[PDB]
Amino acid sequence: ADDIVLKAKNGDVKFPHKAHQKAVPDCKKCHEKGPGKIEGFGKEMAHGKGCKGCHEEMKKGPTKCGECHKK
Ligand code: HEC
Ligand code: HEC
Ligand code: HEC
Repeated sequence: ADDIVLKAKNGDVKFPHKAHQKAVPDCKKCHEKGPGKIEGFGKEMAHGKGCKGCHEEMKKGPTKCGECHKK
């Protein structure tokens, strides 16, 4: 519903999808062409190239934990 809560054992993550729906070439960057559950999105993938990794390269976004993780 615009905001996708990623229940975490170490603080939840408030990620605005409807918001992230843009700022991307033409979507299909994360999904890889196809909606639905993104494979077995693991905790490693998050910090990988499917959450942070992006920003790390996108040069846009927060990389801090408190930025992603919040109580
Ligand atoms: C920045 C990466 C990214 C982009 C770009 C993106 N999404 Fe998502 N999308 C996600 C993530 C992360 C989830 C949550 C997957 C999970 O939690 O299992 C998700 C979940 C979804 C879901 C599952 C239910 C829901 O409503 O969230 C749908 C449907 C979806 N995306 C559609 C799209 C479509 C269609 C596009 C563009 C054509 C798009 N998304 C663009 C990251 C992205
Ligand atoms: C395709 C690369 C990409 C991926 C993957 C991606 N994002 Fe972003 N992120 C961006 C872009 C682009 C912006 C810039 C948004 C702006 O300009 O306001 C951004 C900005 C943000 C911001 C700052 C704006 C805000 O809403 O507070 C947060 C927080 C954020 N991302 C969290 C996440 C989280 C959490 C995930 C993983 C579920 C994620 N992002 C996955 C591209 C990505
Ligand atoms: C760009 C957003 C983002 C940033 C920055 C980030 N994380 Fe994460 N982290 C996530 C997401 C998303 C998950 C998975 C949550 C889910 O989907 O259940 C996660 C999961 C985790 C998990 C495992 C989840 C569990 O099962 O408890 C740990 C540990 C973790 N993060 C530690 C950190 C630490 C430490 C930092 C800072 C040094 C950090 N994270 C910063 C997005 C981020």
